[PDB]
Amino acid sequence: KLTKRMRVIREKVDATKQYDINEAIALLKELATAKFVESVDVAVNLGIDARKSDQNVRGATVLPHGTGQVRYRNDKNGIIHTTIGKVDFDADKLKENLEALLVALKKAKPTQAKGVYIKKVSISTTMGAGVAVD
RNA sequence: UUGAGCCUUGAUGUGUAGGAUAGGUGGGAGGCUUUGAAGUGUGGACGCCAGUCUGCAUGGAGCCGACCUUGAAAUACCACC
Repeated sequence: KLTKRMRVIREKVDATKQYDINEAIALLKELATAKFVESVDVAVNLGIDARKSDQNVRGATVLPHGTGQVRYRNDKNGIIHTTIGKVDFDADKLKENLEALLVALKKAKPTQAKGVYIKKVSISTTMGAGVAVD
């Protein structure tokens, strides 16, 4: 299945560990080893029911460092995806992007949402491995 | 032993347009390749038997992304599932 590069992408990052917000921003430099400039996509598994139309989260947040206001909306399962800019942006720069997104999701808390909201926040680059933040 | 929760990993998913036994969504267009390649001998899993996956290796270093038909993009690539 996997090959020379794709194995090392999962060997560098410990899958069975949820890193801190100060750790995932700098570790993603090892994953991006492409010719071009990649971008970081954020996967947030919202604790909402996608089969209920009254709990849909829809909105847009302003990225302090651009890519650059982005738009987002969850799928028919519960996980919402949006980018927070390029990978060549500094680690502290992506720190500002990620925290502004997390507050934005909490600024659109559904009224009928019963349960813990996020329970897992994960980010990944274009050639990135599974990296979750606290 | 035999069931279930669950970690890692790996496969699975053809109304119909159709080169795809392509679920939604999604970031980006290079990955791939001599940390030993396309095609094939032959064997296994799966199988709605349509066509994917895949052990060894002669061989021996090439394959392929937006492009095109689609409501959707190409497990070339990854992430959440």
